[PDB]
Amino acid sequence: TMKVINDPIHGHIELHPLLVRIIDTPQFQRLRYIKQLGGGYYVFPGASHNRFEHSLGVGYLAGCLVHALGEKQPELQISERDVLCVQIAGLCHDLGHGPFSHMFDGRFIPLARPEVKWTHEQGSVMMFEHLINSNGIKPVMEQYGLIPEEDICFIKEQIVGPLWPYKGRPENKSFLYEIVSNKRNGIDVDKWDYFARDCHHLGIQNNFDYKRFIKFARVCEVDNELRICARDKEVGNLYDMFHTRNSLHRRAYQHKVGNIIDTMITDAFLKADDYIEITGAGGKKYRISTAIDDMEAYTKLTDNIFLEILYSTDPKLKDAREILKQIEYRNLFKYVGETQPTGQIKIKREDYESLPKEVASAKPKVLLDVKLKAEDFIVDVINMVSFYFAEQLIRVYCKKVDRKSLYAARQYFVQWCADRNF
Amino acid sequence: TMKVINDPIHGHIELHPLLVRIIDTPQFQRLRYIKQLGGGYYVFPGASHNRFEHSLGVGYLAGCLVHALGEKQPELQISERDVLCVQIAGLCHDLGHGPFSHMFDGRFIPLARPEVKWTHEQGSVMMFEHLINSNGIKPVMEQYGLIPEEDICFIKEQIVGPLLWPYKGRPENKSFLYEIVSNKRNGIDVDKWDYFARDCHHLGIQNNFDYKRFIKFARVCEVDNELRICARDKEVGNLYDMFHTRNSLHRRAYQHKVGNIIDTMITDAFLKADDYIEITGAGGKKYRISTAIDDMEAYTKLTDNIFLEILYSTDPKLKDAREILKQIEYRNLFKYVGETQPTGQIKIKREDYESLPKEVASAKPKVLLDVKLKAEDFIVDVINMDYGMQEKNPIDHVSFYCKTAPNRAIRITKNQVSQLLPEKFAEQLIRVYCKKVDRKSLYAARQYFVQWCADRNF
Amino acid sequence: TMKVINDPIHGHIELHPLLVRIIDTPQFQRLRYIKQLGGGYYVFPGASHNRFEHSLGVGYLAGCLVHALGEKQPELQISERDVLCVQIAGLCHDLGHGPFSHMFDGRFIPLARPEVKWTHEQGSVMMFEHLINSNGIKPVMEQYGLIPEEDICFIKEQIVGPLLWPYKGRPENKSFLYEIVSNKRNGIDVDKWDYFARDCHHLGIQNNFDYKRFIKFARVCEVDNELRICARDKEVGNLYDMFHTRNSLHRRAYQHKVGNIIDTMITDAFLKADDYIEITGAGGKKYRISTAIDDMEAYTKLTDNIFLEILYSTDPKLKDAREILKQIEYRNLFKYVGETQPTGQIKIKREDYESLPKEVASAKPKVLLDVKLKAEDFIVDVINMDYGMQEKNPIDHVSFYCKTAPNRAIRITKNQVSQLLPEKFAEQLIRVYCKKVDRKSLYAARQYFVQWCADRNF
Amino acid sequence: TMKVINDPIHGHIELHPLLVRIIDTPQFQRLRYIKQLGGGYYVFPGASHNRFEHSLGVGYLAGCLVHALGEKQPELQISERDVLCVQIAGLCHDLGHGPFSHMFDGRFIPLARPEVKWTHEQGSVMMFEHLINSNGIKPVMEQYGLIPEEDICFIKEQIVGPLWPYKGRPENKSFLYEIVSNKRNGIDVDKWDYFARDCHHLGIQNNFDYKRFIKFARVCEVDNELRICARDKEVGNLYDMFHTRNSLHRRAYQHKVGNIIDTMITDAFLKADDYIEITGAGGKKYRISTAIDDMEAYTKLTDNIFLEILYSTDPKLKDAREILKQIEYRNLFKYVGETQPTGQIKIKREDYESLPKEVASAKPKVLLDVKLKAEDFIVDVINMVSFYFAEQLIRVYCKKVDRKSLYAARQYFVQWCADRNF
Ligand SMILES: Nc1nc2c(ncn2[C@@H]2O[C@H](COP(=O)(O)OP(=O)(O)OP(=O)(O)O)[C@@H](O)[C@H]2O)c(=O)[nH]1
Ligand SMILES: Nc1nc2c(ncn2[C@@H]2O[C@H](COP(=O)(O)OP(=O)(O)OP(=O)(O)O)[C@@H](O)[C@H]2O)c(=O)[nH]1
Ligand SMILES: Nc1nc2c(ncn2[C@@H]2O[C@H](COP(=O)(O)OP(=O)(O)OP(=O)(O)O)[C@@H](O)[C@H]2O)c(=O)[nH]1
Ligand SMILES: Nc1nc2c(ncn2[C@@H]2O[C@H](COP(=O)(O)OP(=O)(O)OP(=O)(O)O)[C@@H](O)[C@H]2O)c(=O)[nH]1
Ligand SMILES: Nc1ncnc2c1ncn2[C@H]1C[C@H](O)[C@@H](COP(=O)(O)OP(=O)(O)OP(=O)(O)O)O1
Ligand SMILES: Nc1ncnc2c1ncn2[C@H]1C[C@H](O)[C@@H](COP(=O)(O)OP(=O)(O)OP(=O)(O)O)O1
Ligand SMILES: Nc1ncnc2c1ncn2[C@H]1C[C@H](O)[C@@H](COP(=O)(O)OP(=O)(O)OP(=O)(O)O)O1
Ligand SMILES: Nc1ncnc2c1ncn2[C@H]1C[C@H](O)[C@@H](COP(=O)(O)OP(=O)(O)OP(=O)(O)O)O1
Ligand SMILES: Nc1ccn([C@H]2C[C@H](O)[C@@H](COP(=O)(O)OP(=O)(O)OP(=O)(O)O)O2)c(=O)n1
Ligand SMILES: [Fe+3]
Ligand SMILES: [Fe+3]
Ligand SMILES: [Fe+3]
Ligand SMILES: [Fe+3]
Ligand SMILES: [Mg+2]
Ligand SMILES: [Mg+2]
Ligand SMILES: [Mg+2]
Ligand SMILES: [Mg+2]
Ligand SMILES: [Mg+2]
Ligand SMILES: [Mg+2]
Ligand SMILES: [Mg+2]
Ligand SMILES: [Mg+2]
Repeated sequence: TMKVINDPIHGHIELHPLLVRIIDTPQFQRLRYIKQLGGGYYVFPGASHNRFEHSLGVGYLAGCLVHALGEKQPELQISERDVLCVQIAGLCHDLGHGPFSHMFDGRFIPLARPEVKWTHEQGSVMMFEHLINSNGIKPVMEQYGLIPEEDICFIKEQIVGPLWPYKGRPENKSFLYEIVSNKRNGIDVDKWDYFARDCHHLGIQNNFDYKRFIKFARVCEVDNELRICARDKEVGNLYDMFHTRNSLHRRAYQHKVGNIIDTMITDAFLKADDYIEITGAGGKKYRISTAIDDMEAYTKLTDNIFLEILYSTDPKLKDAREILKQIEYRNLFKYVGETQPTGQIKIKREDYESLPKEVASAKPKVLLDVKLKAEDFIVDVINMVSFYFAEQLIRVYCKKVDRKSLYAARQYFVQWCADRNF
Repeated sequence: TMKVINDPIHGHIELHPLLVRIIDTPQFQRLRYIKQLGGGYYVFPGASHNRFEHSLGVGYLAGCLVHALGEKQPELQISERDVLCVQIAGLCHDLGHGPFSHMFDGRFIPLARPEVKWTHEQGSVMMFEHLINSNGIKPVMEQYGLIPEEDICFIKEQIVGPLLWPYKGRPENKSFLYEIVSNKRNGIDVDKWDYFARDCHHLGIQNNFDYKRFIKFARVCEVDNELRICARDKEVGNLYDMFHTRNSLHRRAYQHKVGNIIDTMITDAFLKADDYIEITGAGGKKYRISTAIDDMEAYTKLTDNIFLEILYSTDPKLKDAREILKQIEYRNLFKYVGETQPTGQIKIKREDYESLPKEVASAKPKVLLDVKLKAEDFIVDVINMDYGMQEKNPIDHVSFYCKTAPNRAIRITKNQVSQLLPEKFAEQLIRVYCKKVDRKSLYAARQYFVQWCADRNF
Repeated sequence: TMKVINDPIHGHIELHPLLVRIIDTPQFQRLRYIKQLGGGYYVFPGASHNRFEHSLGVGYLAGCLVHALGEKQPELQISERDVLCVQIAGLCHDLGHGPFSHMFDGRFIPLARPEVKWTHEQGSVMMFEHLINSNGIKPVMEQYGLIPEEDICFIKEQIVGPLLWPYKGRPENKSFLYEIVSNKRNGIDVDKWDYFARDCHHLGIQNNFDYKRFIKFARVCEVDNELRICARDKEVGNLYDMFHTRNSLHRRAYQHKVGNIIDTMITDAFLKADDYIEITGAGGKKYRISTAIDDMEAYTKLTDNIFLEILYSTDPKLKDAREILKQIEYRNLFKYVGETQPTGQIKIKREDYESLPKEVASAKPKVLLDVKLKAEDFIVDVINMDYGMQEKNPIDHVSFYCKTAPNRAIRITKNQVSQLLPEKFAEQLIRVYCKKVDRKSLYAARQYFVQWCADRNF
Repeated sequence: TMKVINDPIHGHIELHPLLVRIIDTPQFQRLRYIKQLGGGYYVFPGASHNRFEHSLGVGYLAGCLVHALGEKQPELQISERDVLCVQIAGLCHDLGHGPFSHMFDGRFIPLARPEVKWTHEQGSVMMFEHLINSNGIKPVMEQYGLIPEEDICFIKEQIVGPLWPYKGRPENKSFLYEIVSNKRNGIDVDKWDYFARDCHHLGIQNNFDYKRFIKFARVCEVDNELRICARDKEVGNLYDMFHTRNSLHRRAYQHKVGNIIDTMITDAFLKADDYIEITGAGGKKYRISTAIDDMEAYTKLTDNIFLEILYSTDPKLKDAREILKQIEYRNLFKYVGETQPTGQIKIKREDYESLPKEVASAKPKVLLDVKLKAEDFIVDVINMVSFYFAEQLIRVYCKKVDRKSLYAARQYFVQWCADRNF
């Protein structure tokens, strides 16, 4: 029957039997062992939470918002079927996350397989489909009044993106396609849950109260179409929310130590590739960078690889183990410097691999006692309204920490940075 | 070279350079991968904190308390070396915890190697010895004014008991320093002041006890011809409320039925997965999970990783553990059959634990049952609840002082405070489960349990 | 049309237009000038809240509770009429409070007028009738589906109680509605759910009780032909916890000794200032401070302002009260001498407080002291701390239900929970204060106190 | 002896015996009956705190800050006398506020006594002088090592304004004058306590953390003047503080209903004056307006006067009694045009009482059969960096509420706006 679950951020959360049956599966339970902040744990010791609670809270918030909108305006004709669909769509919106959350799909894939464009939302939808097919959820959905043929496509459109290109639901229910994921302005339950959880656990003060926003929720006919909006006196609250997210990003998400630790972890993983085998269906052996193509082999791809490399004994993982130990002793790669936003031409996804080669290839005018190779430079790339903006940061890090190497490495930056017109 | 750390519970924790140097070692960083509550993460989804923060907070609290006590009475002759030694003893007091914190030393070792008695304090002592020996910390301790020869022994006696004033670390006029981190005369020490706040913040429960007020009214007097920490006579109710809050937390979170059953299943999986997992230690030797306690190098590589190591294995020999772990994933746990009224006559000893399932299986229900149950499909657990002194009153050993004569020690009995305090301070709970999960088995198990409980007159 | 108001403890409260119409009246707005804790503002500087927000919060809590109960079980036939009646009853339950809240009706009235019985509930009811009759609210109530001839009587009954099945406001199948604003059977309601949070927020003492969880597990079990709100069988510990927290708050903040002595001095100042303050009531009559409880028109002008009216006066007739309040303003308080440990007798009745100073004064100590103390210089205070039902276990009148059959109610004894529960639920306390402030007088008073306590075997 | 006092914001606080002796006097105890927010209580029911705890918190914060600053640099030669003097100054900074603490000196005095300038700092310093003179505290001050003649002057210069005009200390200890009341940019303990207490009570959350600022507090001799030089990485924290201040000011202090009630009660007091009489030294009698010239008469001036007017019985106070009855019945005045913001040109302080007459003198080009005298119109006047901005708003309010008057009142408003070029 109805299941009550505790949550430090929110209160007691009720779970529909369908959601309870969905959670109790290996595919969703796998989220217990993936970290919300990934590499930010080693810089904020008090941040050690996973995606399980994040998904639960996102689903709860989406359900609450949909129920409030439905009750406050009975003529929109929102049925419990839509409520179940939105809740299930908000529960399974992060199933595709790899190890260390954003670090995997942001920094490991491009340096491993440049010819495949992959974002974790496609992984999420594939994992959701595999879960539904394997666990036999469809009969239950039919039992509870949900139509699999339409509902599955509606959920898929809710998770990933697409004169109405959507086919899950008719155009008169447009607002339902923004509650979980909003592609137009960037306001939905998901960012609210990030803000709340990060502020609570990390230890930062907050400014945005989502309940006040929920109170003044109306579905107007703005833009010759149905659309969510905010009351005319909510400008201050909206700008406060924007300032809160910007402050969170600057204070936590872009810390020097977090990014450097992520960089060394990624280097260790890349060097350790082609030696760890994960068995999928039929005994097929996949590598770390090729396991996405098979979901059963991808399920066993969690944060355990870090410890598997760390405690490995075979001589084939010598360098990766060495790099992990370097991380452990708190003797990190030395920070070199930063360059103003690239500006004008933008760095493409598949350009990451070539960047270190160009820096080494640059020949500084001054004389350098020590010659640097293409493996001595690692570069980190960071990407930054009804009331009825982006930049790229590039950082360069050097493995060697000796005085001579830093001075020799510094000359490469000045010569290369000026040459590329940053 | 003084560092800073951020903690959600406390504010900014300040670290002496020697403490920072000690923190960055594998033996200490190993704590990042051990759950505080162990199996409680599978009931309270919001409880996923590690021992790293707990150790940091305990060290900070000990340092702050010793600093405050020294500043209150500048005649005690407290020096920098004393504060540093206290902080170090407070930072390395839980290094001996195995996977899933208390589950290991509470359920596995007594079942895997019943020939010896082992507690995590001894493991902490051995790991501290290994850390100091192998990480080359003695020269730095000498540099920073400490004397390793006596300081190491002082830290050891701080962590563990004395092993006629027996302590050989400090003179007799410094006996108040031995009741800050781990207090043996009573439970008043800076361990609870940390984990109470941490667990209440993470689990989702409020806390009733405040420690800053207690620190504001602390003094050292001459109880029994020795200097020991002394409290104010207007704080007896506060201490009783401290212990009541401890009991409430233990009864609400740490002793949950589902958490206990999950821990039992994990212990069973570990037992069935033993003799097949090999851990490399010193000299290339191979140790098992249970035997790894005999080597520090092999024990260092023992963390929570074993759960996933067994769960995602593919060897034919680890099927018996993978089945149980998958059953955990699918949430097909054991069923709760019933419970017995708490205590009243006698407390069951440890040696009698193994005989409970057979005894309950031997019960004969009056009404014939269409289902026959075996003696191996029953689980019986015993829980002990007390104030930390096994039927004694902990406050009896606390010395109070007045304001007219602050330098005098007095003792306050139980009848001089209130009439609403608990009469007893110890009890036992007995839980009975079953492995079969079909309705007929549940009915038969209920009949068996009721008959057994009525047989011995609980 | 619905108005939204902001309060700190809760979130945002929506007010029905009828509730807003009732609120904006002189009688209700009077509550803005009464302090909830009264004498506790001179010991806890941060407790300066009033009764207005307390009433608002109680109304909100009652509305939410009845809404949830109606939503969960649809076979009860709960309409908006009952919801509005309950909200009005919970919004107008503390209307009759006097200056300094409980101090007035606890000390001044029993002394000023010792020939009549008066509890603030009757005053609140009388203020309710006066408000409704004077402001012409009956037409507005009729406009919104209410029938005043019955809803008014139901609202009256919900506050005080009855004046077989005795009630008359609703039929016999709506009995559960009488256990939401103020419960008489055991004492679980929303009043001791709102002021807990408010007091613990303002004072600074953290709270442990959680009411949302209790609301989430509330049902009606139809116990003994009497539809009653019934909780779940696993919430016994939480109920004992809330009662323990209430006892802790009473022992900590409300029953502080300094606050009690300040209240006693304020009451003495009021008594000595009486017969010299005139308040004009209905028809042009003049009422004293003590007699104002007879004409509500004059009573509406009796607030905390009397303290400052006496304090800043200049009439020589008010020299005594002005002097006493000025001493209150210089912290020249009466001193504290001693405290007889909880008396091991049956009890001391209310009508026997007068003789205590005479008996303590008349005690002849074994030792002889030159200083003599008169019987008018001793102040004796008797304090009561219990669970709120005169040595009866409150949890004995609460009905629980199991998971398998939520429609069946059962009862639980004290032995089936734990052995650590308190043995007794009632006690007494006695404090003695000496008006004289010089050392010899207070020492003599302490000697007299100890000899007197020894005489009566405390 | 030492005294420990429990505060709901800053926690347990320890009080020096001298400060405890200072507290227990009528002059300091009168603060218990003066509300911090004044007339804003009727908008937010949860804001019912006084200035007593505010002053206590300010003193505690000043003591902690000075102690930490002295400890962190043993080369400053900070003595206990400086700490005691700073704490005393911080305990007697809001000692001059009258009823409601901002209505009086902000609006009431200019309307009744436009020929005299009177800020609340003058009241605070005068009351402090009277307190010390009449409570015999000078011997007590000398008992603990404080020189009365110099320390009293130092405290006076601390509360109010004076190549070194300050006389208490030489130029060496110049940084001591920017702790309790800062006038260059506006960072001080008083505003910290304002923000913390107001956010805690009203039910708002703030993003400022003063503990970090205290930790990173240092003094560097900028351009030959010792200042409180903070670090270079807390520009974000300073931005957070300023954002919190702006949000608080735009949310709580500048609420429309708060200001309408403020002006309403101020007019009630003005109509009630000339009939309320207060006694001072020698039996001399004073009114509300002229009480500011008599400290002993001032000490008996608190919010009791509001109820005195409300609960009066003499016929001569009928109008004020009716006005307060309107306040109680929520028969508020009309928000009748919200005159435009500043135009550089700023209204002089002493011309406030003339503006109501100006509006009635306008001649709008609309058919206004009804005649409205100036007596039925009311106006409100509003107001608005070391590392190691003003505008005035005008609002218009109408005593009458009849719809017929609404049309006529608006016509003068627009015409007066045109006439005044606002
Ligand atoms: N089902 C489930 N419960 C969880 C999970 N995580 C935390 N919980 C909590 O743990 C509790 C376990 O309850 P159940 O799984 O129902 O087990 P039980 O209550 O002993 O027996 P049943 O209710 O009959 O299944 C739930 O009430 C949840 O609040 C989870 O992932 N799945
Ligand atoms: N040393 C250390 N710091 C930690 C740890 N966990 C979190 N931190 C925080 O991470 C920050 C990074 O420390 P460092 O590695 O020394 O970085 P850094 O201070 O810029 O480098 P240095 O100036 O050379 O010391 C510290 O200031 C800590 O607050 C830990 O386990 N060890
Ligand atoms: N009526 C009323 N409002 C209060 C009270 N206490 C706080 N408030 C708040 O003060 C606000 C101002 O009240 P009003 O003067 O009625 O202004 P309003 O809310 O715009 O209502 P209208 O003027 O009738 O449109 C309300 O929104 C309430 O939330 C109170 O005791 N009575
Ligand atoms: N002195 C003083 N204490 C206050 C005030 N407000 C709250 N308190 C608290 O109330 C307590 C009263 O203590 P005291 O005034 O010292 O009286 P006492 O404790 O009964 O005995 P003495 O210390 O001899 O005066 C103090 O400890 C404060 O913590 C105040 O305005 N002045
Ligand atoms: N007193 C409590 N305070 C806070 N959280 C609690 C408390 N008791 C349990 N929780 C946690 C445990 C779960 O996460 C959730 C509620 O679970 P709980 O009520 O114990 O259900 P359960 O599965 O043990 O029993 P059942 O299904 O029989 O009601 O909140
Ligand atoms: N402004 C901030 N607000 C909250 N937490 C912060 C802030 N700045 C840093 N932290 C966190 C990060 C770390 O956990 C700890 C302090 O780290 P931080 O000050 O960034 O040190 P650092 O290693 O970058 O530099 P340094 O060695 O110069 O102190 O607190
Ligand atoms: N920024 C804020 N955040 C939260 N509560 C606020 C804020 N500003 C004001 N409040 C308070 C004021 C009221 O108590 C409640 C909301 O009232 P508010 O929306 O200002 O109504 P109002 O009477 O001014 O206008 P209206 O009738 O147009 O809604 O919350
Ligand atoms: N348990 C408590 N927790 C927090 N604050 C408390 C508690 N009890 C009292 N307080 C408040 C009351 C005062 O505001 C302040 C200190 O009071 P308290 O220590 O009781 O002094 P006191 O004057 O009654 O005692 P004494 O003079 O005997 O030391 O703390
Ligand atoms: N039966 C259990 C189960 C788990 N916990 C967890 C909760 C706490 O976070 C942690 C306590 O850590 P410590 O080892 O420092 O405290 P102890 O209880 O082991 O020592 P003490 O004898 O002082 O109580 O153990 C517990 O205390 N007891
Ligand atoms: Fe997400
Ligand atoms: Fe510990
Ligand atoms: Fe009440
Ligand atoms: Fe101030
Ligand atoms: Mg995502
Ligand atoms: Mg550094
Ligand atoms: Mg331990
Ligand atoms: Mg359950
Ligand atoms: Mg409004
Ligand atoms: Mg009452
Ligand atoms: Mg005291
Ligand atoms: Mg000021």
